[PDB]
Amino acid sequence: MIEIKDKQLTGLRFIDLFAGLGGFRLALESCGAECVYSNEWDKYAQEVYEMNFGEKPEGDITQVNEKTIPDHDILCAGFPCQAFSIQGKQKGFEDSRGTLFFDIARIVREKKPKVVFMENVKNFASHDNGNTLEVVKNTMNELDYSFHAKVLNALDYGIPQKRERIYMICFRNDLNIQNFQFPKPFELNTFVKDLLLPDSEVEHLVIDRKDLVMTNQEIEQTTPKTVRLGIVGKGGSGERIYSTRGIAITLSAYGGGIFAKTGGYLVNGKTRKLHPRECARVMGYPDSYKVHPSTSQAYKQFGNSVVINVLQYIAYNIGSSLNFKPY
DNA sequence: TGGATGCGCTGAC
DNA sequence: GTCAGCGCATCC
Ligand SMILES: Nc1ncnc2c1ncn2[C@@H]1O[C@H](CSCC[C@H](N)C(=O)O)[C@@H](O)[C@H]1O
Repeated sequence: MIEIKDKQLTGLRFIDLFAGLGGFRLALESCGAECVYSNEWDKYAQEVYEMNFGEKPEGDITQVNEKTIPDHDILCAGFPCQAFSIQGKQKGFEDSRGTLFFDIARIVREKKPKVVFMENVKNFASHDNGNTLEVVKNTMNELDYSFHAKVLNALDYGIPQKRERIYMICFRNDLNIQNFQFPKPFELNTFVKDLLLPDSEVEHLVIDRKDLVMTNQEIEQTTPKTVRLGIVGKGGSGERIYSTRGIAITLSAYGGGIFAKTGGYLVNGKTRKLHPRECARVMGYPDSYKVHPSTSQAYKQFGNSVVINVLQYIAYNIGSSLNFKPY
């Protein structure tokens, strides 16, 4: 993540729905916001959350009375995506996990915050012939909010990862916010290579598979793009190797394959998957962030998480707007 | 709501 | 035909 000298969100309270690792909290708190509530039902996620912010998130959002939720200015919710993901079976709102946005909606209807900051995968924007994005949109509008949604690739904001996600920013209409803009992209100057830990700390992650079929030659110059170099097995998910001279591929939560959840990489003549700390770094997390003691759980958490930096800029712009109160 | 991993197949070139 | 995906299925 980056530092924010002008705390645009000072004075604003927010809530961390579907908390996870607390990505939205890190991003918003870096702008001065104060977290007044967090909700997450996963045990292990609650542990690492607690481990980094003290409090333990409340459970099942569907069993919480919106009226219980403390008052706030911004609602942060990066709801589930398996049901909207391109690799999932896209059952959408017909997935027991695809209806969480309606819980978010019933919390907004009641707590009427100034802003609703949401995040879900890229395929969410075009899922079910863009009918899904529209529901989320028309729902928000019906709730008397403006709907600003765009798909942003982390690689365009300083993080070497091709993580495309839809960010939906909503302002309560009485605020008449008319100048919100998504961060403008910039040149990437960091790649997988710059975030790796010393070889001495990742030998265990080394994978020597007799069925490695190096499909391409390693690249000399860095690039703001994923560069596949080889394959293991049938080269499905978790069976692809990339150049550390490029950017990393999207981290996943339930990912399989031998290079499960992070993908494989060619590092100093050897092939291995990323280490939890490297997953943190590739997600914009500061090295001060305490990752979960269970590496499997930690991989699942970073795969489900968000790229802080991207959230930071969007957050800076949300406040930058809220603050424009000319006479 | 455990950990590991082989795989299907849809989406946007 | 290419290739990447906050995933899914099945095993211990
Ligand atoms: N009914 C429910 N109640 C509370 N949390 C839920 C939930 N259903 C799913 N979740 C949580 O929703 C999260 C979605 S992934 C979001 C992660 C978050 N942005 C962070 O930065 O990492 C998961 O951690 C999942 O356990």
